[PDB]
Amino acid sequence: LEKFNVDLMKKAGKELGLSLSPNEIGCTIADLIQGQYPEIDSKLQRGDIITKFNGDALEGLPFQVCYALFKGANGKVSMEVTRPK
Amino acid sequence: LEKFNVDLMKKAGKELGLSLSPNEIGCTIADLIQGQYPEIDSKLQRGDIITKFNGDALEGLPFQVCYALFKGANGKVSMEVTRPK
Amino acid sequence: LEKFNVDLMKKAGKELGLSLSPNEIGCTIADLIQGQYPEIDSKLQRGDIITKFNGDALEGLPFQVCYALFKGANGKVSMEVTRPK
Amino acid sequence: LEKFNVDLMKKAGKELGLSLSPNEIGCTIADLIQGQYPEIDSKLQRGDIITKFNGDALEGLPFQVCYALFKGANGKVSMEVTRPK
Repeated sequence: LEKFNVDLMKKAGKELGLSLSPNEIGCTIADLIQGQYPEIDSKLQRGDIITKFNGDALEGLPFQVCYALFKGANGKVSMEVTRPK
Repeated sequence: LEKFNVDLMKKAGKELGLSLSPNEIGCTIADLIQGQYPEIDSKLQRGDIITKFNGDALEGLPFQVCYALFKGANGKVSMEVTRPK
Repeated sequence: LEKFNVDLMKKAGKELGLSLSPNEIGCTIADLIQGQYPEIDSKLQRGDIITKFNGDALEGLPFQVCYALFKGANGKVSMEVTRPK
Repeated sequence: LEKFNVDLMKKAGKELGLSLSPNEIGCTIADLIQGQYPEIDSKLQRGDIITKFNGDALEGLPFQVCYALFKGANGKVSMEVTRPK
């Protein structure tokens, strides 16, 4: 159960390229567009679960949060992630 | 200030047509499409703040929840609203 | 000097695919990703200038607005556009 | 409530590291990266509201301006800030 962090500087013109879906403990990465950020391409994989983003714990929040997690994202982007089996 | 509730039944393929933005106590209705739902044309206006959606209080949630508040919402939509003066 | 409107229902999972840059009277479409929305693919072209979005006139605003015009976009998306020569 | 100003000189390739969200009177600093700029480490905290940036008052501007407020900002960055209690 590897738990790690993903930290990057978001650029206004580059979307993170991540598609999420609700999960019991956060937001699962259901899909990922390769080539957006090196920090993502070097660490993240489908199935990994984002448990917190910029200080907010994502477990237990309305499921809609996952579908808009990165909307309005700017500057600092800090994620705590967990990878299932 | 006025506080009221809005309840409507979503029809498949008929979006609510509301565009929201973050507010201290919820999600402000920044823009709207006239003619989508009678319940909306009858009780909602730009500037109104949705404070609770389908049982979930919106104050305190990450601001981005306002960007996909209606995703996955089928059946009866229940909103609690506050209207400034 | 054709002036027209672009109206669509944004889907949480589909970005508009538009890249803007500052313009004297609004935000110019410097780049466009084909295949996102039919309303865009059937009307918009590079060089067209967005002069207003969801009730806000874009002329005279800080240039940064154009670089974040669609961040947080949800539900109703209504644009007024002008096409140069 | 406290009101103060923050002035710093951006260095090429060194992002400010601030992440903002919409606020009634400006752009709230939702998160931040410690160690980017001494001026930031010395006077800014989460919850502070940037009310004016490089001469532009932020209250009244489309809420999305908070999502790319620092793009194109090179040289001296000047901010007016309000801090709740």
